[PDB]
Amino acid sequence: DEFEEFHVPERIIDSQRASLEDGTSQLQYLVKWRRLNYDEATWENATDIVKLAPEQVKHFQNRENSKIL
Repeated sequence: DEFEEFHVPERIIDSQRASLEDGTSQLQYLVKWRRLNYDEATWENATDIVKLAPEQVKHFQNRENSKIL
């Protein structure tokens, strides 16, 4: 199925990959849901955002190696 209509991420702003070492790691990407008149953005697993917003996580992924350029 496709769950991407009203609740959809606009793009990534930052990432938070915390290694656990117990057998896995905590990967989370900061996303900004829409723009809204004011603003709105939180943290979500980079795995879900990859499937939920693969185009954004990809553009965000390649950006991780680019500090405003």
